[PDB]
Order: sequence, then C-alpha cells, then structure tokens
Amino acid sequence: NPVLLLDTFDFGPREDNWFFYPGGNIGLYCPYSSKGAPEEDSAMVFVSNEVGEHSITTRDLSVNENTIIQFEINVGCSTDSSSADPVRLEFSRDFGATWHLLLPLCYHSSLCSTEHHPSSTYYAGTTQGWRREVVHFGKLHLAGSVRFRWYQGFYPAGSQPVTWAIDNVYIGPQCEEMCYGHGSCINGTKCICDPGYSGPTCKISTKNPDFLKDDFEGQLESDRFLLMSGGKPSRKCGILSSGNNLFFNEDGLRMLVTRDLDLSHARFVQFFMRLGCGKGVPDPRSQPVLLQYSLNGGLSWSLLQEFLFSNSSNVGRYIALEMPLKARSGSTRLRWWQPSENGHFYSPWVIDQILIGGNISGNTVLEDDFSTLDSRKWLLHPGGTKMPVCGSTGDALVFIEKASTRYVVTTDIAVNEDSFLQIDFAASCSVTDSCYAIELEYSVDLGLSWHPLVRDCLPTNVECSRYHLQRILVSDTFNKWTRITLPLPSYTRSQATRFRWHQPAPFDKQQTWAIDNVYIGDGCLDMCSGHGRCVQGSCVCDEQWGGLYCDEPETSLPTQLKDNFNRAPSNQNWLTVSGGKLSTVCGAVASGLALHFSGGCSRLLVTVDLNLTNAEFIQFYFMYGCLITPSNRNQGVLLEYSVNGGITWNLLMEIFYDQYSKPGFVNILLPPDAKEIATRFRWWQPRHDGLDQNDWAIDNVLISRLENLY
Amino acid sequence: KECEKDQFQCRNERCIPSVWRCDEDDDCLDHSDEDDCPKKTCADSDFTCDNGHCIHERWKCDGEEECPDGSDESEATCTNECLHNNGGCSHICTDLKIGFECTCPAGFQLLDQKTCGDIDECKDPDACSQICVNYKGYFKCECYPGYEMDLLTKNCKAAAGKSPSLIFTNRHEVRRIDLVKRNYSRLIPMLKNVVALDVEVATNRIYWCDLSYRKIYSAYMDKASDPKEQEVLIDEQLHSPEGLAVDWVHKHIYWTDSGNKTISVATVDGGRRRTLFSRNLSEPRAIAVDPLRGFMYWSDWGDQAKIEKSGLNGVDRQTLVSDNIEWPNGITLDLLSQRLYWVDSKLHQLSSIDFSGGNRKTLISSTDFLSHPFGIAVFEDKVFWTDLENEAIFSANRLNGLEISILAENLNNPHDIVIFHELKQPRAPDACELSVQPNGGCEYLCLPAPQISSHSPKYTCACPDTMWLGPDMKRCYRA
Ligand SMILES: *[C@@H]1O[C@H](CO)[C@@H](O)[C@H](O)[C@H]1NC(C)=O
Ligand SMILES: *[C@@H]1O[C@H](CO)[C@@H](O)[C@H](O)[C@H]1NC(C)=O
Ligand SMILES: *[C@@H]1O[C@H](CO)[C@@H](O)[C@H](O)[C@H]1NC(C)=O
Ligand SMILES: [Ca+2]
Ligand SMILES: [Ca+2]
Ligand SMILES: [Ca+2]
Ligand SMILES: [Ca+2]
Ligand SMILES: [Ca+2]
Ligand SMILES: [Ca+2]
Ligand SMILES: [Ca+2]
Ligand SMILES: [Ca+2]
Repeated sequence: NPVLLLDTFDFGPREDNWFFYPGGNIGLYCPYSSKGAPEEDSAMVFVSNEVGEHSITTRDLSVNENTIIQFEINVGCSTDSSSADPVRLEFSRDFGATWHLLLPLCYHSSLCSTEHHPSSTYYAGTTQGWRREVVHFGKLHLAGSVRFRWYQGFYPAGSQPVTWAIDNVYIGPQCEEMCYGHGSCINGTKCICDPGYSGPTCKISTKNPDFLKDDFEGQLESDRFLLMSGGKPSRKCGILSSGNNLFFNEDGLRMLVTRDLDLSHARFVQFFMRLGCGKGVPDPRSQPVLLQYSLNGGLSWSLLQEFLFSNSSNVGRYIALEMPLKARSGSTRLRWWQPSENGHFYSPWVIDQILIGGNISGNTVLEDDFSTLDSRKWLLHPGGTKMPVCGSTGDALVFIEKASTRYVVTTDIAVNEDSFLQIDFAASCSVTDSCYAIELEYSVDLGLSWHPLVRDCLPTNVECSRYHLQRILVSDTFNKWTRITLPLPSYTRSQATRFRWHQPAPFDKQQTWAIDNVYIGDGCLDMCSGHGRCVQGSCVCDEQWGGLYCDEPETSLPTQLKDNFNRAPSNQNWLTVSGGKLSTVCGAVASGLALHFSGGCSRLLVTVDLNLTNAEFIQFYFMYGCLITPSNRNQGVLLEYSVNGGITWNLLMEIFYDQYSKPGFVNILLPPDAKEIATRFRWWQPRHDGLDQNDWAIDNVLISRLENLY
Repeated sequence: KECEKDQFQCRNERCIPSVWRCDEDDDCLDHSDEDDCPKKTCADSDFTCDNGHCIHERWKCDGEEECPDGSDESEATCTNECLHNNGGCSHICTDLKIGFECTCPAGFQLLDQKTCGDIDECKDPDACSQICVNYKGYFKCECYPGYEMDLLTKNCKAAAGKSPSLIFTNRHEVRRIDLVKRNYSRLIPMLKNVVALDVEVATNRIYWCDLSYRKIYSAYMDKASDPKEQEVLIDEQLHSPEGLAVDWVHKHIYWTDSGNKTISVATVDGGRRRTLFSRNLSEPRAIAVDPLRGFMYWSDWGDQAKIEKSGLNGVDRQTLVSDNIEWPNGITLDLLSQRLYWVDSKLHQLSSIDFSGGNRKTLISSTDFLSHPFGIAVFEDKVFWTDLENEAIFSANRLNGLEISILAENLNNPHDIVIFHELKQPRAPDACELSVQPNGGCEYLCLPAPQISSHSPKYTCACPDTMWLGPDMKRCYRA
C-alpha cells in the first residue's frame, strides 16, 4: 500500500520496509578513502561468508510514473572488473513469484525505448568506493503495485562469491527537476545536493571546463573522468609510436564517462581508437563501442556515433567528430560504452589522445609568444618543450629532445581573404650543418587529412605568377631565428582551418627545430609592410622602421650596391648567402675571385633593402657549369625583387640554363616598379642534383646609376 | 671555456644540449654524457626488466614483449590451495601455479607472514594536511581551529574572511601578492639592499633589514612606502644581517649576521639587545621562531652545513640536520603539525623534518624548478619558494611534492618570502606578563625558555653584552 520507502541502515534494520534479507547483516563495508574522507555510515552488507541465498526483497508498495529508485551500491570494492556474481535489481508484479530486471539492456542489435543503456545489473570492479545509482519509472510501463529485489544468487557452502553492499535506499516520488542529477532526492520534497552544487534544486554551481585532454599520464587521479570502468593504463599495441594509452581488456562493465563540461560553443571531439588488438581480424560477434552524451548529468543518453568492429578495424585510426547542436550545454558529459548481455567480451579495444573543445563563434586570430603552453590553442605537440633556445626572445616551442615523433597542431580558426601566417622559425643554430626541412601543413576537416600549405610553383608552369618551393622551412637558410610571412592561399579559407608543423620520419635527434612569435590572423594591415610583426592587432615595427603600418623608414638606405667578391660576403651588402662561397674554380667570371654556388642544400643570394628611387640598372656577370652543367629548365637561376621586405617577389629574369656556358655580362634597366624606397633582390636556384652539381657563379655585381664625372 | 646555461659540458671541452645528458645516446663522442646516469627502479610493485624499463607486474610472463629489449620474456623472469578454509591466508587470496600467494586490501596491507593487520596511517607526516585519526582499515582527516574542511576538495582551508598574501623582497623593493584575487602591488618602493624581512600580522607591522645602510627598520604596512613612517630599530653593531624573525607572542626580533658571525635578539622597539651566539657559526642565513614551545631554528651553509635548534633564550643548542646538506638557505615552520621546511641551493632540493629531527623527507628534487632557490613559505596545502635562476616564485603541493605551478615570474632578485595571514601567527600567553613581578623580575631582557618537560622554567633573564647576570638570577652586574 505505502506511497514511499526509506532506509539509511545507520539506525539498525527496519522491519516494515523489507520482507526478508538472506545473507546481509548490518555493518561497515568499503570504508576507505585515500583522501581521508571515509564512509562511516552503516549499510546492508551481503558478505561472501553467509551461506545460501544473498538477496533483499521489499514489501509491496504502490507506484506510478513519478517513482524513482535511488541508492548507493558497492559491489566488490576494488578495480578488478568481473562478470561473475553481478547484483541484479529485479521487480515482481506477481506477489514475489517470478522476477524481471527493472531496466532491460537496450541497444541496436525487450520493453525498450529508442535510447541505449545497460541493464540494472551491477558488476564487480567498476569503482573503488561507493557509487550512486538512480532509476526512473516514467518510460517503463509501470503503474499500481509492485515489490523490488537486489539479487545475487543461491550459493552452496564453501562457494565464495563477490561481496557487495547497499546504503541509503529510497523508493518515492522524484524531486523538483530531479536535483539536476547532482543531488540525492529525499521524500520528493528535498534535494540533498552534491559538493560544489548549491540551491534548492542543485542548480547553482561553478562554471564547467570548456576543454578536456588526456594523453594518459601517470597522474591518473585528476577529475576529468567520472569513471573508467574495466579500463587500464597500458602500452600494449600503442597507436602512437610509443605513447601511453587506455586499454579495455577486462570483462564486466566497459564504460568511460567524462565530468560535466561546458560544451556551449564546442566544435569537436577527437581521439584515436583501435577496435581490436592483435594479429588476425576480431570476430563479427563482438559488441560495438557506442559514443554517447548526457545533457542532465546521466539520467538520459543520446548517441553520437556507433563504432562497429570489422576486417579493417585492426589498427589505430584518428576519429574526429563535429559537435551537434543538441549536445552544446553548460553541462554535458560524454560516454564510451561497450554493451554485453552476460558481461563477457570477445574483442579487447584501446583508446588514446582524447580532446574535446573548440570555439564555434568564428574566431579569426591565433597569437602566441610562449609564456604559456595553452593547450586549448596548441591541441597537440609531441616531442615539443617550452624553453628558450638559440637566443630566442623569451621562450619558444622546441623540438630538441630524443623522441620518435615531432609535430604540433593548432586548434581551428576562421581563415579568410585577409588572413595571413607569420612565424619565427629556427633550426639547429649551427649545431649540425645537415640539410633538412620541416613540413608546414593545414587541414579543413579537423585533422582527418593534412595538406601541404605551399606547393612547388616554377616558371615552367605558365599559370604560376609567384614562384616558390614547397619546402619553405629549410635548415641552412633558417639556421638561426628568421621570420616567414605567407599570405594564406584561398584553399585554406574556411570557418575552421587548423595548421601543423610536422617533422616526417625518419630524422636524427640532432636535426632540431623551434618556433616562436606565431601570428595567424586577419589583423593589422598590409601585413605590416613586411617590416613588422602583428601583435594584438598593432604592428610592432622592426629596428629602423616606423609608421603606423611599419612603412616609414627611419635611417637612410644605401642607394647603390657593389661587390667584386674579394672578401667573404658582408652583411652590409647581403641579407643571406646560402650554398655559395668564394672560389677561383670557375676560372675568371669577371675578375679574380667569384661567388660560387655549388652547395648540397639551398642556393640563395639575397640583398639588403636598397633605396632604388634614382638608380638606373642592375648588372652582374654569370656562369653555369664550372663542374657540371644544369640539365633542366628548372635548374635555371631566377632573379626576383621584393618591395615588401621579402613577402612577395617579382621575377625580373630567368637566366636560362642553356646560355652562359661562357661567362656573360647581364645588364638590365630597372622597371619603374622596382625603383621604390625599400627594395631587395634575390638570385636563387629552385632545383639541382645535389653537392658539386649543376653549379653557377656570379661576379662584379653593381646596382647603381651613372657617375658624376670630373 | 664554460658552456652557456642550458648546455652540458663534455670532458673534451665540447658543449651539448643538457637535455641530451643521460638519454642513452653518446653525443659527446667520448661517452661522457652517458656516464654515472641514475638507474631506474619503478613505482610500488613494478617489474624492472633487464634494461631498466618499467612495466606493471601483470604484463610480465604472458608471452608478449613489453620492454624495448624484450627481456621480460626470457626464462629468468617467472617462477586452489587458496579458497578452501582460505588455505592459511586471512583476507585476499589468489592461486598461483608454483605455490599459492596471499595479499591484503585497501587500508590494511601490513602483513607479518601472509596475515594482514591495519595500516596506522598517521605514522606518515603528510598523510593528512593537518589532523589524522587512525581507525582499523582506514583513516580520517580533521582541521585545526580556524580551518574549515572544504568538502569539494580534499583540503582544510582557512575560515573565510581576510585572504592570504605573499610578501617578498626583490632586493630594491617589497611586493605583495594577493592569493584569492590576483592583486599584485608594490608595498615598499626604493630600498638599497634588502634580503631579509618578517611580519607581525596582528599589529600589521613589517620588519626588514638593509645590508648597505646596516640598519634594521620597521613600519606599518599602510604607511611603509612613506620614508618618514619607516622607523630605525637598530643602527649600530650590524654587519650583514641576512635573516630576520619576529616573535609575535613575546615582542622580540631575532636576527642572524654572517659578517659578525652571530645570532642576536632585541625588543621590537630596538631598545634592549643581546648577542645569543657567537661561536661555531659560519655563514648563518635563515632564522625562524616557534614561540608557542620556546624554540628558534636556523640554517648555515659554511663548510659544515647545518640546520640548528636552540631555545628562544639561546640555551640548549643542538644540530638538527648535518647529512645530505650543502647550501641550505631558506627555512620555514609548520607550527601546528610540528614540521620544518628547508631549501638547498646546491643539492637542488626541497625537504622537510620533524621539530625533533626525524621523519626526514625529500619533497622535491628538481634541478629545473630549484636551480638557485632562496626564500620559502608554507600555507594550507601549498609550499611556496623563490628561485634566483628562474627569476620567479613557484608553488607546489607540500604533501606529495607535485602540482608545481608558477605563481609570478619576471622578477630580477627575488629573495625572501613570507605568508601574511592571521593563522600563521596564533595567539599565546606571554609568561613574562602573567608574573608576580613585572617583566618576570628582570632588569633588562625577559626571554622565553624552551619547554622540554611540562614543568620547565617558563622564562629566564638576560643582560646586555657588556654585563653579567647576578646571583639573584634577575639583576645585571657591571664589569
Ligand atoms: C570564443 O571566441 C570569441 C571570439 O569570437 C570570444 O569572445 C570568446 O571569449 C571565446 N571563448 C572561448 C572560451 O574561447
Ligand atoms: C631615397 O633617396 C632619395 C634621393 O634620391 C631621398 O630623397 C630619399 O629621402 C631617400 N629615402 C630613403 C628611405 O633612403
Ligand atoms: C660587527 O661588524 C661591524 C663592522 O661591520 C663592527 O663595527 C662591529 O664591532 C662588529 N661586532 C662584532 C660583535 O663583531
Ligand atoms: Ca547508511
Ligand atoms: Ca598517449
Ligand atoms: Ca617567445
Ligand atoms: Ca671578382
Ligand atoms: Ca646523450
Ligand atoms: Ca610480457
Ligand atoms: Ca596454486
Ligand atoms: Ca587505519
């Protein structure tokens, strides 16, 4: 007859609530807390010593759709998950004749609904301490009168099952809004809230994290995961080269629930997952992994993605999933669950590198100088350390340690017509004169596919207006800290483009690199004229450069350049001299010594910025093949000029590979377009067959007007 | 020729990245960077393979290679008597193949020969932050008066009201950092050369010492920046005082001086003064007082490095630490759980010890975060310290040694640091005032005595440096 039920077990057992309890004698179970906050409450305690039946039945009580069963269970008190001797919550509608499980095991493979969840059976090994379980009646098809059982089984003498216990049982009406999932409803009138949560309904609490990451480190206490059921930290069949992962080998419950997170503006959930660890194909009767989300602290769950086992699900795979509108809450938790009817599993599965986050409100800027390694900007960065190096300004992100994987992934940003990319990059700082490059990439599909940012555009191809190699970040030219500024090409435009710096395997530990002062955005103007850095939407001019947009020059720039290559190249004349050195090997190009480009790596010759407003010509001597002749058109040196401090160059001459077999005299009128106040020139060879081959040489350079004559 | 900061110098005069020290690659070419590298034993019950790589015991002996050389899978690795009557075992039993084995569960793991008894958890200092009560098979933490147990976290926090600050010297200024808020302010601007400071919370006074003017000063904090409101306490007979300590109960200042090579005491007004120790002091640095039990503690980094301990009247001097100690130059007390904290600038460590001198614990041993540490402070669950190489103040969890944060940086000379909070300075009775005669009968100084038995003397008198205590034990006799 009665409307509710209630028993704390703290003040003995209570006759009228129960019919009987074979094997449970009031006492103390799983009292421990390593954080010193123990459970001292008394509970029903069905020991593995009591002989015969282990169970507890209630007296018949009247019930409708508002009724909830709320209680604290503890099965086993350890983390060896097992499907042996689970505790079932069954109901009898036939005066205790035959019993049915109160929840069925609903999933796509029954009194079921659309939603997927496990049955009311509680397996051993799911937590250390006491868990709180709550069942609702609204969508069960129950009204009238019924009695309930917590059942474990009939057991012989000498047969030791798992221990279990139960406290704080309540079978009455629900509270106002179900205490928001973070409170123990009492008498249907009173919410007894959970720590951190306040107010009559438990509505008031601190704002949630908007981001989450767990690569899986040895400090696995942290309050990121509400439970890690049947899942262990491991290195077995790692998907990372040699990272640390989470392994689900044991049978029992297999769940993974996050804490409640602020997902109100989240873009993505991403992770690596291998559905089947071994050599052969995992068998087609293995239960799929379901990724779910709760809006209300875990009373009801929606499906994000089902993950089926197959012939091709044998090796690690990167998963990335856009966040649905119906999942963006102030409080939303996600869960990974593998269903099982008996609790036994066939195939084991593994997970690593879980990231949840992103900001879908169309942010168009990402800035950093590396005071902090804000990992909601830099999602991933294996083999990277925050530290100074090579006389970096403050810290850089540095790839220097011994590791078998070196890359760094930005979070997503909106790229448009005015977006540009600017970084400080540096390689080995003279430590090793090896030749290597770092791949700079981009993705518009949350890193499911990475594409090179810049591609080879050479004058052979007539539909190229600017010419440039794909390998921008080479170790000889960027030996010490240098600035790169790229306008962002139209194929990168989107709402959510992310970027990567990748060092492809293999590499030596000694082939190091670093990045500092990253700006990827649409701010400032003119990209600071090439003589600046965008810092918080304002240009920070270079030494000797002023103006709002860094275009007013402070000192006088040289109006003439001249080198006969008698002494090693001066930085008074030359910004960069890569792959070339003084020699007489080339016979006599113009006169005596010449600068000879015969290097294994980059062949680059760039001038300082010059005031060319009243200069007339650029002239030099040139010679090919003092050792080996160039064979392709694409081995021909190009002479370009920049007027934006090296951001975009303009071709002025292709020095064709088939001429200049004998030393020749180049002498060109400067196009009106190059006679600006700050102009530099480069000579570079796009392609060559390595050291000592397809070489060239320059002598008697002179950029100038005609002399006054006396 | 030396190497730059973050390099390691090989024996053949060559510099490599110091992060290539001990990673099993010969980078020097003469194996130098891979000599005397510390070996590896793992966590609690983890198996050490033949090369030192750490795997859980359960992966060992299963046919699969875990260690990079694969040596857990050679034959020098491995080896129901159990359910029936439990077969001699008391609690948790599992049947092994060559013999059975018997282990315990959480809260009681101590076993004589495979029978289990309770863990006494309170035989570890850092089991609870504050109060620890031991039960059978578990334990419970409580809070000292003035502290409330925060139910969301693990920790005993201070009762709500005025929030903790950090006060510290930047050598030419003094700075205050709020802790609940981030309100970062300059408390005194413009000092010449100041490394030592302490505070009297309840009267809101700051005491500091200048090594170049050779004086000890004092001001109220609301007026500390006004040069006129800074009072000179001592202006004679100082060389180089590098440590200060205020006894708030009994109204005395204690200081070290590594120039004169002495330890001294004076009234807060600076009007009456005695040298307490002259002998066996080389480079005395930091000093801290425990006025509730009548003690003072200090450090020195002379050839023989010590943390020493004596009465507040400067009797009963004993050495407290003399092993694994090089350059200890920061010292602080947890008065309630009777625990002392120090930093060592050479050994790069942060350690702790009982007031008695045992239960010694190396909390932090990081050459990255403790390059050249100086000042040290303690409150609730966190330890703070200043570093001179990292130009910063760090925090950390003082129970385990983990959770190392970085509280402020970009600080050129961050020397000494104190927690300004009411609870760091408990109220206590002053016996020189609950006395038959005023000032305990004394003609000059009344110094608190060390309480060794429950009935010790509570105080003792002291005379100027140029005078002797008479036979009445209370008057001063001239020379
Ligand atoms: C998301 O981006 C907007 C700018 O579009 C910004 O105002 C907001 O604070 C951001 N929130 C987070 C959590 O990044
Ligand atoms: C460039 O040269 C001209 C003279 O030909 C001079 O008037 C002008 O100021 C110069 N500007 C710079 C930036 O050197
Ligand atoms: C301490 O040092 C000062 C010199 O700095 C000197 O005048 C004074 O007499 C010394 N006192 C003692 C006790 O050594
Ligand atoms: Ca109870
Ligand atoms: Ca990992
Ligand atoms: Ca920087
Ligand atoms: Ca020449
Ligand atoms: Ca090495
Ligand atoms: Ca193994
Ligand atoms: Ca056996
Ligand atoms: Ca105990």
